[PDB]
Amino acid sequence: AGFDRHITIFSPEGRLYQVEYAFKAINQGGLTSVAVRGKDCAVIVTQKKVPDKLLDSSTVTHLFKITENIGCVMTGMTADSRSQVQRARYEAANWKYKYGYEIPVDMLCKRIADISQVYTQNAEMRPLGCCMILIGIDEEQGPQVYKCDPAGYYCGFKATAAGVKQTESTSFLEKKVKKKFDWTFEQTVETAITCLSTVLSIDFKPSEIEVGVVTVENPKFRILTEAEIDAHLVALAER
Amino acid sequence: FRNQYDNDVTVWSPQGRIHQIEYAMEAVKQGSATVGLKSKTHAVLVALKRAQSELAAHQKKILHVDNHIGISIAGLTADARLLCNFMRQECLDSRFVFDRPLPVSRLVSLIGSKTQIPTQRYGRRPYGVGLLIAGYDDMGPHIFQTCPSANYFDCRAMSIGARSQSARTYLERHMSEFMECNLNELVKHGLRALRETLPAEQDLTTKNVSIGIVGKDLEFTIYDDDDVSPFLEGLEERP
Amino acid sequence: VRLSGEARKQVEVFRQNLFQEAEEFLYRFLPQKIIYLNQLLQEDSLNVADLTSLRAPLDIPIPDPPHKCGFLPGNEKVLSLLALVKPEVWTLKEKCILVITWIQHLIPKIEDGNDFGVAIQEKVLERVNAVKTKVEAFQTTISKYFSERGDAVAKASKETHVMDYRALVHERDEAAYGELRAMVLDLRAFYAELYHIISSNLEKIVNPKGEEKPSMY
Amino acid sequence: RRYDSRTTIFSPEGRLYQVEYAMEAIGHAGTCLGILANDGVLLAAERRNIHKLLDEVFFSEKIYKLNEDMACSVAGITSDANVLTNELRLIAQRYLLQYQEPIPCEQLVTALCDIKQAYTQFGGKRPFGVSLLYIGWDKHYGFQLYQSDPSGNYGGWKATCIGNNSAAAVSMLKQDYKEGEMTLKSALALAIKVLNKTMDVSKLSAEKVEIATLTRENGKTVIRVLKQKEVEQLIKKHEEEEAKAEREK
Amino acid sequence: MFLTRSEYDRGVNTFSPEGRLFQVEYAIEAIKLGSTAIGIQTSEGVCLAVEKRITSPLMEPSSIEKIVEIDAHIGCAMSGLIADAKTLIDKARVETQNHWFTYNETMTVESVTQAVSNLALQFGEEDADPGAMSRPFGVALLFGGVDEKGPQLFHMDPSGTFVQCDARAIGSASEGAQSSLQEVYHKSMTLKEAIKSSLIILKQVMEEKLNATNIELATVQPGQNFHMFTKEELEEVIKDI
Amino acid sequence: SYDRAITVFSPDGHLFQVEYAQEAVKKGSTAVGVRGRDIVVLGVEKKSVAKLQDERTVRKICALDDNVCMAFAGLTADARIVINRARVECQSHRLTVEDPVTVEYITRYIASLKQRYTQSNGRRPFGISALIVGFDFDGTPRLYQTDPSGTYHAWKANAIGRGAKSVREFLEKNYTDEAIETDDLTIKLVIKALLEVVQSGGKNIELAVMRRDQSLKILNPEEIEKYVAEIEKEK
Amino acid sequence: RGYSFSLTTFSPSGKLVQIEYALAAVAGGAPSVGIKAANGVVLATEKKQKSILYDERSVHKVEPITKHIGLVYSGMGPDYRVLVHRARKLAQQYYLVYQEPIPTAQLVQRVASVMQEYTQSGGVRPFGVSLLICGWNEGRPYLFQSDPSGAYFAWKATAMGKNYVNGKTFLEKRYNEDLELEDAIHTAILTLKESFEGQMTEDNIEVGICNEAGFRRLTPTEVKDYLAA
Amino acid sequence: TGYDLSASTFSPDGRVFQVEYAMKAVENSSTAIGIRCKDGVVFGVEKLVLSKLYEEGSNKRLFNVDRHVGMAVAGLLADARSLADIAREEASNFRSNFGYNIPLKHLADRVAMYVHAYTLYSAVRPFGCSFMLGSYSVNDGAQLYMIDPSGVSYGYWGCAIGKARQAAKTEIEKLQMKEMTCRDIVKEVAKIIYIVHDEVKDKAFELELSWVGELTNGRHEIVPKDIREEAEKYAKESLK
Repeated sequence: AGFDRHITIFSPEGRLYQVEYAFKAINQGGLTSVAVRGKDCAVIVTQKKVPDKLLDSSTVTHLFKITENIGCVMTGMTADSRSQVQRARYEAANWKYKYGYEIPVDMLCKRIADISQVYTQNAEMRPLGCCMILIGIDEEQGPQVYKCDPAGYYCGFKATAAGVKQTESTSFLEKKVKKKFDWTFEQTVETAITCLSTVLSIDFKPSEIEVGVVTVENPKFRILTEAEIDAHLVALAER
Repeated sequence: FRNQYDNDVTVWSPQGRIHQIEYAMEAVKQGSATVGLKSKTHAVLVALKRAQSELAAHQKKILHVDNHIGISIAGLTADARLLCNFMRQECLDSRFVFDRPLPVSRLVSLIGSKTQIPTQRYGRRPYGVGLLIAGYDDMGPHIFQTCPSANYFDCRAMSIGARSQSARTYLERHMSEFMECNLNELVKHGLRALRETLPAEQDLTTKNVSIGIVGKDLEFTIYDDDDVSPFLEGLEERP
Repeated sequence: VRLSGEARKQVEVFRQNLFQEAEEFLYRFLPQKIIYLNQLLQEDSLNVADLTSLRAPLDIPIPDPPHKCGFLPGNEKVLSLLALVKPEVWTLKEKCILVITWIQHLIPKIEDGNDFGVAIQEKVLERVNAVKTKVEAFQTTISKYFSERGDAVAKASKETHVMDYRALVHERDEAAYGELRAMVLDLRAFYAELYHIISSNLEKIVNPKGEEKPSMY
Repeated sequence: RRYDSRTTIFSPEGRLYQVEYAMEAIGHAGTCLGILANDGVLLAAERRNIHKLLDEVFFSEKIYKLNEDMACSVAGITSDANVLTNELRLIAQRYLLQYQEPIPCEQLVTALCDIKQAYTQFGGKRPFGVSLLYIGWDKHYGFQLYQSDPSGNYGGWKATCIGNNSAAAVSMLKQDYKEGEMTLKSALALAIKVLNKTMDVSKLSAEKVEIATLTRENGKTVIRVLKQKEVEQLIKKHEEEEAKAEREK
Repeated sequence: MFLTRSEYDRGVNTFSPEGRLFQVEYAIEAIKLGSTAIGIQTSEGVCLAVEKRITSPLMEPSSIEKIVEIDAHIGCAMSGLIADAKTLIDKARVETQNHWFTYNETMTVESVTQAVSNLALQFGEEDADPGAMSRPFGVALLFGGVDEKGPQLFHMDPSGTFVQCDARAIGSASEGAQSSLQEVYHKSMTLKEAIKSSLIILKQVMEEKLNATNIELATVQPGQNFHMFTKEELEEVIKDI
Repeated sequence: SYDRAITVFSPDGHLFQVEYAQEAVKKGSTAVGVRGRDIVVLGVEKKSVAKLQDERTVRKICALDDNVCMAFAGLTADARIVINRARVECQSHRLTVEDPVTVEYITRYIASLKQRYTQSNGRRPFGISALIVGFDFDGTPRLYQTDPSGTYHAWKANAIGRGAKSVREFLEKNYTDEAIETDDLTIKLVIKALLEVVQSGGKNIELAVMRRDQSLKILNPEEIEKYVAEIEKEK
Repeated sequence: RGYSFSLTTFSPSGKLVQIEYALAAVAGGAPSVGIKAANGVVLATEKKQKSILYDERSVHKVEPITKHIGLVYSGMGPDYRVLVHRARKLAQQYYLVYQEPIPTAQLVQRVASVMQEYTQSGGVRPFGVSLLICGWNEGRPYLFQSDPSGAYFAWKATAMGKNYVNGKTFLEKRYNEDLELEDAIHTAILTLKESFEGQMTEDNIEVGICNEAGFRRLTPTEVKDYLAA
Repeated sequence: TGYDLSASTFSPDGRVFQVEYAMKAVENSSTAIGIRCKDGVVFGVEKLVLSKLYEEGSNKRLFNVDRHVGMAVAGLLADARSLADIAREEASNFRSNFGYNIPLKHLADRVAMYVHAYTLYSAVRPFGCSFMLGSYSVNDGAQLYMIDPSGVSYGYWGCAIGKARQAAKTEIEKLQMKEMTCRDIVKEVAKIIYIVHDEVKDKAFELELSWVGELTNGRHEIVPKDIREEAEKYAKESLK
């Protein structure tokens, strides 16, 4: 063949197989992340797996804060994830400097995604093998959830997942939105945790998951403590 | 087959070995042998020169970088000349700026950085030359070797070039006495050491030997064909 | 290597004889043979339409359900056509050998580049070796015909009750006639293909490396 | 093995095969034609795009005006054609800015051909897969027709065709063209004849061709595109003449 | 049993296994295509000679310039690519004149040879300048000049390595011409003897019979400047042989 | 193997792409040059009119300056570029040193340009060889030749392009001090040499002369017809 | 062979085959339809979503370059956005220079020049997207197509994407120049109705129109009203 | 399969194999370990003595990248020295601009991003070094970080790199570093290195140790030789 092995060249069917391989690179990590939106809150959950006891559990995280009121969860290569996180923080601060107001979540996602496009069009560099999911509150639009992928697609979502169990998780979430009644903050967090736990079969403990939330009442992105996570987990088991 | 993974420096091998760097390290073996050894008060460089023909003069194997530093080369004369120019300019810059002789350790660190840059990037080849750097500074006499790989060592004594293992074993078995030697004893030891490398038919001569001495009171001086006769006369014979 | 004047003379004599014979062959002998084989296949004998004309009597006494076989001749038609064909196939093999040797002597000193001319020489050599193998196949099958037919008639005489051997003898004759007409067609085609390829690529064949360069060296 | 790549390697026997492969491309293109006459010069082209749902919004799909005093028709890749025409217009206007006179036709052709040669010689860029005809009037040499190729080589022609069936067009023009005797009307009739011969369509639609003429009237060049009624009249006249020639036999 | 894979010879900046860097070696093979040149160093001076290898009679003999003048004190003889030879000769000339400008003195033959050698080294492309030929210089030079140390003959090769040589031969018949040099040469020989011996060796190696047209000869002596033997002087010596 | 890049040397040290460009020169139309005592004549064959083409656009012989002219055999576009570059260099040299260019200077410049294109990959050699003619300040006739490799050589007389071998053999036979004695004899010599390799005599040769202190003159077709008639009659 | 992989290499028979492959990439893109009515021009495309989870308001396949120009695409989504940003920037540069809204023909020329600019360099790939650029200028409608090749054409009506040939045949059967846009939007949704392989709804399609007023994306309620027929 | 030739490439199954091949580089290296305790961080390296000729205190794998931080490396020593120069430049720039000693987490992030730059581009290979960084500041506390060739960075209570990583990691795991103090941790580091050293394959080693902590007033420094000798004697005694 040879139509793979370079991002620039098109297949005879015009598919650009290299970026599709970058999509597989996300699943190679073996972790899953889920994001679900609510009427007044947006949450991100992801597996936290510590391979060795010696590792400091505090340092390992896939949840990062792009700015005070935006948070992200990265899935894929850890290094590419950290690099994209840094680029996102730079883009947000530069937006604030130039335009005088906090970057919208959609525009941040668009900037990061079009950067991913310049990666998937120029020859020498490779697409970053990571996926981003951004959550924030916009005053006009309420909560928001968005996802960047290695291709440059940046579509917004009511709820999403990324990682190895993405298809199972989106099947689960699709059923839940179809039986739409609402999602308050507690139900939002419960839906996220139930989705992740059901698709993985994990039956989590508080250490195994890390959750981050935004709410219209408290717009700042915060990563909940193990105690708060256990509080939500116990509520799930009780009912 | 594994002809692949050998084409360029920028390709890692499936067992974590950059084969072009090793192929460059083979280059030092091609050149005529060199030996360097030090005492508490002196550092010595001695070399075996080669000639294209009887009519041709023997090549220059010892080069003076500064009063306090000089080098001897094994491997490509081109890379040797280039690196010697770089070292000379660095020492001149140190004397101009700080009005002090450059530390020999710092100079070999600079050589290591400059040599390392080719290995990692596509383009320029690794410097396929091995140098023995000998100098006196305030800390004391010093001898270093630099490989075509940018790694460098500090040595009590060392020999580089073709058939240098014989000189290395002679030096190792005789090393203890070197530290307290006179300069005449030390140069004689080094001459015997390089005599080990020669073919059995060949013997040391005024022509094919060059000696380089530096010390507390002695600036780097290369004793040429006529001037090596005082040092050579002491040596007895082949065993 | 040191060469005597006599040695140089002998080698130059072989070389000049080969070159002039190749020129004469391709320019004169090939057209003549092309038309000769063309008219030969146009001949009525090669264009026999009813194959039962070709089949010849085998006087094997059919066994009555409950004495000896007379001399069983070879098929006159097939053996006459073979007498015509055999000179042509052997002649073609000889001429292909000559062409091979001519091109090989024209192959120049081995060299790193400007090897496109020698590549052309190698390609035409590939073609001439191919036709050489083909004519060798013709040469072996002509003998296979006689051996097979003799075995067949011996079997038919030995086992009179089997009529399939008699049908086989007739079939061998018919297949032989078909093979022979295809053979003369192929011989003419090989002569023509040799002419075409050699004439088309003669410049690079005779002078592969080409005219002398300006000599930047 | 392969000496046809990178457009910078002379193959053995010294041939640049990338430019030859590019010259192969123009043959696929819609036929374009140019004829030189005593009173004027014309460009005629076959609008290869004959899709039903296409709009003739532009001045012309194939014919471009480069300057007040000249025009061009293009056969080859349309994108490279657009680039080359933009470069041509800039070159002409640069000459007008510098010397305050109209660009000579040969000079403009030579400049663009220098660009096209340059793209052949340097490694990264491909040769321009375009061949285009230039028509213009200049004070030095009057009416002129020029042809160019991907190689960057140009020549002056009394009449020539580029594109599909260019060999048939040139064969027809060779017999028909009368040196020193053409007028714009006769050249238009010849253009219709050779286009009808080359084009596969039995009847030239008069929407499947675009004809433009360059003439000097009142000391100023005019480049005009014959309108659909005019070319309809031309094909009607040619059909009548050819039928009458048929009727006599 | 033949192993001909090479697969590393192509492309400079590739160390082959055993670290041999074969492009430079092939460039060193390239000078054997060139016409044979010969140099002998003596106390009375250094002489340079070369076979012109005239292709056709119509070509002007003077135009072939395989021995040239870097300056009055130094001359060069070259074998290999004429074009990159011209480049290196230009570098030598400009460096000599730069030295005169800056220090009001004449360069030594060793310093001039080092100057051109530095340019030859740049095939490695360590410098970022675009205007340096990627290929090694396919030429070998013989630098002969009288300096503060007296007559000196330096040899330069495509690698950029350089050495003094009492007598050297470059070009096609350098193998065998060097053996003849080794047997004939003795340090005491005068320039007349050196001229005669070098012309003997050139006559031996040259395919065509030696004539004033097909050789170029030069000498630089301590008192004199670089001098080329004219047609008449060449006639006298080739008659004397 | 070793013929795909200009930079790479071959085993035995042959650079083959430049050889291929020198081969490309052989494809081109023939050109011939001869040095008369007071004339330099430059003759070039003409491929064909094609009967719908204007001859003025195609001219192999060109004047770099008042005192120098060239003819080429090889890629026509490359020849045009090289001619323009040499012309601007001629005027620039006059600008710089207030003197007219010497023939050896301009052939050196053209050779240096061709050499510059050979040395570096990413650029292909100019597929041309040229015959440069001029009169120097002393008034001596000069003829030089250049090739894609970048070497230049003076020639008493030479040819380039297709049939160069045959015509130069003829010229090696014919050329002598006697032939150069007359300007008409020089013109007739070059015409006979081109007649050695050309389909037809008058139609297919374009010829030009430079005199001691006159500009280039392309001989009229009638003059060429008269000269070939004189040549034809003598036989 | 080697012609397949390189973008600056003419294949034998003179084909730049990587560009043909980019056009094949366009053909795989979702259906898009453009019909130029007398008083307007309608751009329509399917916005079929993988799941209900997708929020339709987040992204649009039909985008305005200017007040009076808008465009739609079939092909690669990221490439579409690169060039839509570049098109908006080019139009604003035109407005700065000339203080007039850019003509549709000029804008399509400029974006096609950009697309051609990308094809020449080997280090880059062609844009794997084609566009239908519609506009209303000088009291006239316009519709244009710009391909990955860098070429542009003017269509009365056309279709891109999956089943573009069949859609074009359906259009040429159904197309009348006298159509008003009220009818033309119906014809466009029918042209897409040929090729959905699903039950079209207000969400599953995105459609926009241009007229003397300017370009606009008619809302989900509007397209529901038009779909009701 | 041409997927493994370059780092720009992806495998069809989503793996960048050049980076993994570079990760295999460090395993060739002799082991090095760093342990973090309450007082500070201790580093140790098993520096194999290739020849008697080589001077002691040469081929140092423990570098000081700033006064308050030290670096221990495994993998290619050339790449490691270059990475140390990069880290020193980053620390100096941080001091010059922001006016105080660089936080270790930030320094690890910056050098990790510099490393991660190389995995992306085709022109340049990934680094062949994996290195540990450690510092103590009264504000931040004891911090130990490890950077792989990929540019992944994490904080480790205990860490090992090189050939004997796994065995060293289990030995470190059975230690309870959090409660312990540095002057004991040096002894246990010596014990672990002596355990993991293979006498048959590796002829001899010279233990190279360093620490940073409150006992230094927050300066990374080489161990005093008396403490080195005490720890080495303890390690030899425990080895049995």
